[PDB]
Amino acid sequence: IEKKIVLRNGTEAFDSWEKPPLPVYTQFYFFNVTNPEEILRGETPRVEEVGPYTYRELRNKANIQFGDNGTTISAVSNKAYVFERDQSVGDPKIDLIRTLNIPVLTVIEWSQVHFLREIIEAMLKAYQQKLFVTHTVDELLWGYKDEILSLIHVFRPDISPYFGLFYEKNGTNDGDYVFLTGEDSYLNFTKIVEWNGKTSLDWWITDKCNMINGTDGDSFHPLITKDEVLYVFPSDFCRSVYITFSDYESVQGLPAFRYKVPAEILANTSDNAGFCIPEGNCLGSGVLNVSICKNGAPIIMSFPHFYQADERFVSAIEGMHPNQEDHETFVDINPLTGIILKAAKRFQINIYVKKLDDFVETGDIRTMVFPVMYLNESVHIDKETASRLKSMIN
Ligand SMILES: *[C@@H]1O[C@H](CO)[C@@H](O[C@@H]2O[C@H](CO)[C@@H](O[C@@H]3O[C@H](CO[C@H]4O[C@H](CO[C@H]5O[C@H](CO)[C@@H](O)[C@H](O)[C@@H]5O[C@H]5O[C@H](CO)[C@@H](O)[C@H](O)[C@@H]5O)[C@@H](O)[C@H](O[C@H]5O[C@H](CO)[C@@H](O)[C@H](O)[C@@H]5O[C@H]5O[C@H](CO)[C@@H](O)[C@H](O)[C@@H]5O)[C@@H]4O)[C@@H](O)[C@H](O[C@H]4O[C@H](CO)[C@@H](O)[C@H](O)[C@@H]4O)[C@@H]3O)[C@H](O)[C@H]2NC(C)=O)[C@H](O)[C@H]1NC(C)=O
Ligand SMILES: *[C@@H]1O[C@H](CO)[C@@H](O[C@@H]2O[C@H](CO)[C@@H](O[C@@H]3O[C@H](CO[C@H]4O[C@H](CO)[C@@H](O)[C@H](O)[C@@H]4O)[C@@H](O)[C@H](O[C@H]4O[C@H](CO)[C@@H](O)[C@H](O)[C@@H]4O)[C@@H]3O)[C@H](O)[C@H]2NC(C)=O)[C@H](O)[C@H]1NC(C)=O
Ligand SMILES: *[C@@H]1O[C@H](CO)[C@@H](O[C@@H]2O[C@H](CO)[C@@H](O[C@@H]3O[C@H](CO)[C@@H](O)[C@H](O[C@H]4O[C@H](CO)[C@@H](O)[C@H](O)[C@@H]4O)[C@@H]3O)[C@H](O)[C@H]2NC(C)=O)[C@H](O)[C@H]1NC(C)=O
Ligand SMILES: *[C@@H]1O[C@H](CO)[C@@H](O[C@@H]2O[C@H](CO)[C@@H](O)[C@H](O)[C@H]2NC(C)=O)[C@H](O)[C@H]1NC(C)=O
Ligand SMILES: *[C@@H]1O[C@H](CO)[C@@H](O[C@@H]2O[C@H](CO)[C@@H](O)[C@H](O)[C@H]2NC(C)=O)[C@H](O)[C@H]1NC(C)=O
Ligand SMILES: *[C@@H]1O[C@H](CO)[C@@H](O)[C@H](O)[C@H]1NC(C)=O
Ligand SMILES: *[C@@H]1O[C@H](CO)[C@@H](O)[C@H](O)[C@H]1NC(C)=O
Ligand SMILES: *[C@@H]1O[C@H](CO)[C@@H](O)[C@H](O)[C@H]1NC(C)=O
Repeated sequence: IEKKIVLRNGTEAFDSWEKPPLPVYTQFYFFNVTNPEEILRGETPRVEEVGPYTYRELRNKANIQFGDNGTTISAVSNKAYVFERDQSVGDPKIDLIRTLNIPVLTVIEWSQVHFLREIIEAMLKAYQQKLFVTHTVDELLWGYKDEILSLIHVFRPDISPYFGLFYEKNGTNDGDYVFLTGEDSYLNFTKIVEWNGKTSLDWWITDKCNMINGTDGDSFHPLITKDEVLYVFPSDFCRSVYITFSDYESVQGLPAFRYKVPAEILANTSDNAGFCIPEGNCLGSGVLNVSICKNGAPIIMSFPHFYQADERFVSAIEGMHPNQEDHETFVDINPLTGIILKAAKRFQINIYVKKLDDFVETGDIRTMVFPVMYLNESVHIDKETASRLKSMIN
């Protein structure tokens, strides 16, 4: 019965893997900074939440190649974002948001450790730059031209003048994956054996932290059980995470197990100590330093409103109001199929900010992990895809 779900050009699992039937949505949430100058002079930051802005993902797998014997498959996954205005607050082309000036914050990082050179820091003093900027929502995620980057682009053309959170992530696959089909065992269904041609991460300080575990997270192995733990590799998150069983749900007419991301994942603990790039020093519970993943930028990952995290971070930034129900990330999956009936996946992007004497752009600013944006990656099972799926046996 389990044999029905494998990835091979005959099965229905494949056609639904190749072109996933269910629509998937990402909603974007920005924190609009209230007191920019007051922040620079050392006062507590205060933000206002702005969102969502709704984009429907267009998902198909490409460059599908076939296994050693029958046991492996490899491909890339192209996701594109199609904006839905009526499910969003406004038109992100018009709508404005004020936050940290991120492009300059990285080159400043690039000043202190030299990923490009210090002393071309000159461009910073030649052209006045602000640590807080205003750009349309469309601009921050889909890209805009920065004036510092534009100059630096002249001396070294490899660096792009364009900054964006999601810049050039429309329509493109991340990474080359090779995947384990269900032939050796169902348990290995859509497991990640290797990514980008390397089967491990080189980013993290220990052997265990650097492992690539489990599925990409958009599917699971059939015949799931309440006791076990499901590993997931979120490429964009720069590491692998697992989920623990929470409660029993009924989506549609069908059973589901609710798995959640346990607070342990981003917490400060001796198992997690490798996620500190300096070793013996990491920032604390509930935040991760994802810098090496992103071009040397001082970018911190956290859950929305710093949920599942030390509350000293929550205190530092006004307007952070973490609650479980909204900011948790959960997966409701069908025990038999392992198919995902409903889920919501939520990460937050933070930027590390501190006063530097070498740069007056930073003023007297407090040392803190500063919220820019978080997102809900969500999926719900349609009511006629429910019953065709509920048509089993056979
Ligand atoms: C989130 O996560 C991020 C990563 O994911 C974190 O990012 C990390 O942040 C830490 C913060 O501490 C940072 O560590 C620092 O690194 C500094 C940079 O190190 C490199 O550069 C220096 C200096 O470059 C200059 O080197 C000499 C001159 O000093 C010259 O010969 C060089 O060519 C170059 O000079 C050139 O430029 C000038 C112009 O400026 C020209 O005029 C000149 O002609 C030259 O062209 C180097 O010394 C370093 O070398 C080390 O590392 C390489 C790696 O390959 C080794 O090969 C090398 O042997 C050496 O290794 C060891 O020596 C250093 C000696 O400083 C020791 O620190 C250590 O034992 C090394 O293992 C690098 O090439 C660095 O300067 C700084 O250290 C300073 O402060 C400490 C304070 O204790 C002092 O003791 C030192 O003496 C230094 O003054 C510190 O180590 C990481 O680099 C950074 N990593 C990444 C990947 O980003 C981020 O922090 C995190 N965020 C949060 C919030 O947690
Ligand atoms: C993707 O992720 C985002 C963010 O997590 C979700 O957006 C949230 O959606 C939830 C519902 O799924 C919203 O929750 C509702 O908020 C309403 C507004 O509450 C305000 O008003 C009350 C007092 O009236 C204040 O106390 C509060 O602080 C707010 O200022 C509530 O009225 C709703 O309450 C109803 O449901 C709850 C359920 O617990 C009951 O307790 C209530 O009695 C009542 O029945 C509810 O709390 C939330 O506001 C949304 N937030 C944002 C930022 O948009 C998306 O839903 C999620 N999924 C998708 C598909 O987008
Ligand atoms: C996030 O916070 C920032 C900072 O508070 C905020 O940016 C500001 O938005 C307001 C609009 O909400 C901008 O004010 C407008 O500026 C233009 C250009 O000068 C004017 O034409 C506008 O005047 C009209 O405004 C009303 C109608 O729109 C009328 O009452 C009025 O008579 C005029 O017709 C208006 O003054 C302001 O320029 C920006 N400020 C900065 C620094 O960007 C942003 O809107 C916030 N985002 C969200 C989603 O709330
Ligand atoms: C991301 O790329 C996709 C793919 O082109 C865009 O989706 C299309 O957008 C056009 C509007 O220019 C419309 O025809 C539809 O919304 C999409 N086309 C089809 C055939 O579905 C999407 O607009 C792009 N988004 C951004 C932010 O660049
Ligand atoms: C990847 O998976 C391996 C095992 O599947 C994890 O290693 C285990 O970590 C736990 C920590 O509680 C230890 O008790 C086990 O002894 C470890 N097992 C093995 C075989 O090493 C590893 O931590 C996972 N890493 C990531 C990043 O998900
Ligand atoms: C699956 O369907 C037929 C089988 O020959 C073929 O036209 C198609 O290219 C196959 N696809 C893959 C990825 O093998
Ligand atoms: C696939 O087969 C079984 C199922 O878990 C296991 O013993 C084996 O190690 C799996 N292969 C890989 C590469 O994980
Ligand atoms: C992280 O944990 C270790 C051991 O539990 C502790 O020594 C260190 O102070 C902690 N740091 C933070 C920021 O919580």
